[PDB]
Amino acid sequence: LSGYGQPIASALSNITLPMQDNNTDVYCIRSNQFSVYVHSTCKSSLWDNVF
Amino acid sequence: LSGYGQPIASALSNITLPMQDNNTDVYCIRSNQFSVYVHSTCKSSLWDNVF
Ligand SMILES: *[C@@H]1O[C@H](CO)[C@@H](O)[C@H](O)[C@H]1NC(C)=O
Ligand SMILES: *[C@@H]1O[C@H](CO)[C@@H](O)[C@H](O)[C@H]1NC(C)=O
Repeated sequence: LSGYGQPIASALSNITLPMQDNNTDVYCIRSNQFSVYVHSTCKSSLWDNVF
Repeated sequence: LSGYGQPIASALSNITLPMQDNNTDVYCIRSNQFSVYVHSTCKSSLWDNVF
C-alpha cells in the first residue's frame, strides 16, 4: 500500500515456468499440441518486502 | 582521464530522486502542479573508481 493509499505491485513478483532439464527459467514445447494456463497467487507486505 | 588523454565519464555516476514512501529510486507526482530541476555535481578519479 502506497502512502497515498493505493495498491502498488512489487517488482519482486515471481514467475515459475514448468520444470524442464532441471530448470524453471526456460521451457520449450516438445510435443505436437500444447495449451497455456496462468495460475496466480497474491501476498502483501509492509514496505519491508517481506510477504 | 583515458590513456589517450581524453575525458571519460564513468558509468558509476549516480542519480538521486526526491524521497517518497521510504525510497529514492521511484518518485511520482501527488499534487496538481509540479516543476522539475536538475542539480549537477562532478568528481574525479584515477582509474581506481574512487572519487
Ligand atoms: C537433474 O536433477 C536430478 C534430481 O535432483 C538429479 O539427480 C540429476 O543428476 C540431474 N540430472 C543431470 C543430468 O544432471
Ligand atoms: C519508513 O521508514 C522509517 C525509517 O526511516 C520507518 O520508521 C517507517 O515506519 C517506515 N514507514 C512505514 C510506513 O513503515
